[PDB]
Amino acid sequence: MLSPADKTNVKAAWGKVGAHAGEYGAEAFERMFLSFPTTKTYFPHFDLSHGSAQVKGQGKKVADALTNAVAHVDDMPNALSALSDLHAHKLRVDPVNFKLLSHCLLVTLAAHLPAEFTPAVHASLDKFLASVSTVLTSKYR
Amino acid sequence: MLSPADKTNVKAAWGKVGAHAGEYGAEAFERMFLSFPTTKTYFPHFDLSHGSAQVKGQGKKVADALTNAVAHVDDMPNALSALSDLHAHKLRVDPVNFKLLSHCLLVTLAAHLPAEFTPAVHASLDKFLASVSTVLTSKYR
Amino acid sequence: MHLTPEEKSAVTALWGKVNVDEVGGEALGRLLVVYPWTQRFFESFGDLSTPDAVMGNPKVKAHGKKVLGAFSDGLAHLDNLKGTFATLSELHCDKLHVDPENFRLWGNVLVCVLAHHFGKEFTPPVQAAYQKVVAGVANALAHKYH
Amino acid sequence: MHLTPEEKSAVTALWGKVNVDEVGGEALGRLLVVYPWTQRFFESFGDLSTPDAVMGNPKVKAHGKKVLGAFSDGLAHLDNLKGTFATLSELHCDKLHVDPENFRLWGNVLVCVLAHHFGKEFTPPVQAAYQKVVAGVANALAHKYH
Ligand code: HEM
Ligand code: HEM
Ligand code: HEM
Ligand code: HEM
Ligand SMILES: [C-]#N
Ligand SMILES: [C-]#N
Ligand SMILES: [C-]#N
Ligand SMILES: [C-]#N
Repeated sequence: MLSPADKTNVKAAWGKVGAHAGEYGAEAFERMFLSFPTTKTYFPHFDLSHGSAQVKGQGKKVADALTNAVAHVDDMPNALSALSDLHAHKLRVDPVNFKLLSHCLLVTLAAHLPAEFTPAVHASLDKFLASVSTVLTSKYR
Repeated sequence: MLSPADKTNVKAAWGKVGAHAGEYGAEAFERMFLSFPTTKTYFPHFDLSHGSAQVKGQGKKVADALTNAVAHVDDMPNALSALSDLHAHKLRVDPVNFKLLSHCLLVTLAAHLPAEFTPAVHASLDKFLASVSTVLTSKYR
Repeated sequence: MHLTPEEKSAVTALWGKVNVDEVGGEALGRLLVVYPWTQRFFESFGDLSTPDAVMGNPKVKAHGKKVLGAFSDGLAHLDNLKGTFATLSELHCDKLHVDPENFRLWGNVLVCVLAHHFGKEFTPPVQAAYQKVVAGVANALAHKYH
Repeated sequence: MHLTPEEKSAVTALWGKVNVDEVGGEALGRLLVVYPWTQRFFESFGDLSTPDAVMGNPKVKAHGKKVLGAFSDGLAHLDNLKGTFATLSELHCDKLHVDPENFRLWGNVLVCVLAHHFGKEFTPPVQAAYQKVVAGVANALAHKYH
């Protein structure tokens, strides 16, 4: 999966995110929650206010696994295996939400990475996000 | 991909289709063309009348590769590799159309296989059709 | 959604021979089995672990009937789909938080069920008219999400 | 589509600082690169083999501008989106045979482009209001497919 040129673009862009990975994830959730209120229901006991430490935490948890995924971009399905069962079998997450989150992630990257978000890099991160989603929804169909 | 129970259901249901595979494919196209006129544009030089030999032919061509796919359900991506490049790189087929065709296929199977189309078998063929689509659109993202 | 009068009457002619009783549960049931994440919304219905369990559930069967009734209401008001389904749209968005995308999946399963049920009577032109009705209904229900 | 007056004016306030000239081609261009099957519809535009080629095409750049103009028309008639886009719906369904699903992908790229362009000014509540506008527009354009 993912061309080598793609891989280079992912590895690089994620470098630029760097220590903002947890920060970027949290902003992606806040964007998602506001844009698609349906998603809030997956975090019933959370404080979803702006600077909630609970949403910050889920960002880092997402940003970290993305980073782990970048780190094993050649064995994602085996690399994300546990996260695939958790979201499909125990969480029963609607596949459409992974598209929603991915899109909100791209929007967030675009707004913080103005020089680095070329059309090319945008295409690479999209295919990367699309691949992660596909692994995490694999257990459905 | 595909549970073993799934595989058993696919292998079996496709047995029941048997010599009607080419017939079933052609009916799926006629259904698709009528239901989603947008799809007609991919066959500009075809006679799309009811009993067109040209549509019959595409059915068998589709039914045969599905059969080949059933035959290599454990190595589809390598089994459908050529068909993946042809539809994505040379044909530039819109991914949504593979969902359209798959659905029309299910409708066709359901109407000809009344005893065999249990909820269970319907779920297995859906995941099977979904997997074929995913391989054939792999070259996009 | 724009059906011809030919399309409206054929849809109507077919739905007359339809027993919502059984078919109502065949559609809900198959929705649960084929798109497993939907089970999440019906967690008080009991066990839906296997096709058997789901196709045996009496709440599944009872709820199905109710849904197809609602659907029959639309078929009787094909020119006012949105106004017909406004309450239900509000309910599915604001109480149940269902993603409107699943309305599409639902329309596809009903169509497979009608095909299974009527066999050779579910001709390609008949499916064409039901595909439109089904998209219309998905759209009316998503209306109050926007 | 239901925007509050707060949402309508913020959308309007932002779009004023928008130069359709450049942004018009950034969106079309990125649509071609990110969702490659769309290139099929624009085969007379020349080469779109690489991002460079596409982001260099002057027909791409010129057509983009025209599209965002059309879009600006909608923003000025947010209560009559469907009537505003009726002709274009007919055109995309009956002449170009574009699947309405791609209208959704388009709305997402414009949103990424506005984010890229305005940076920190594209706040979460601003994105929320543009997401709605964009779905509204996708829907008006798909209207004459039904
Ligand atoms: C690429 C996207 C995603 C990745 C990488 C990801 C990853 C993770 C990880 C690593 C955990 C924690 C596992 C643990 O603590 O044992 C988690 C949990 C969870 N995820 Fe995801 N996630 C993604 C998307 C989503 C989406 C789209 C939703 C729902 C809209 C979602 C909902 C949840 C829930 C409900 C939990 C745990 C609830 C809690 O602990 O309060 N995830 N996710
Ligand atoms: C699971 C779905 C599908 C399978 C297995 C499949 C398979 C095939 C095969 C085996 C060929 C012939 C290769 C050759 O002759 O070299 C072919 C060609 C073609 N396919 Fe598909 N196909 C599928 C779906 C679609 C869809 C959804 C469309 C368009 C709506 C499409 C459009 C075409 C076109 C345009 C051609 C060749 C045109 C011609 O020869 O006149 N295919 N397909
Ligand atoms: C065209 C599609 C649909 C129609 C016409 C429809 C309609 C209805 C109706 C008539 C009710 C009951 C209202 C009441 O008793 O006040 C209902 C409730 C409900 N619907 Fe739907 N529905 C559709 C789709 C869906 C889908 C796809 C899902 C979720 C996967 C869903 C989930 C629910 C839930 C969770 C309930 C309530 C369950 C209960 O109270 O036991 N609906 N629906
Ligand atoms: C909200 C989205 C869109 C809007 C507002 C829009 C609008 C327009 C406008 C204003 C025209 C020109 C009409 C004329 O000159 O008479 C046009 C043409 C066209 N559109 Fe779109 N469009 C949208 C989406 C799309 C998408 C997603 C595709 C296909 C991937 C597409 C493909 C085309 C093609 C092929 C042409 C004509 C090219 C040419 O003549 O050079 N459109 N569009
Ligand atoms: C999941 N976060
Ligand atoms: C392709 N048939
Ligand atoms: C609704 N069931
Ligand atoms: C339209 N482009």
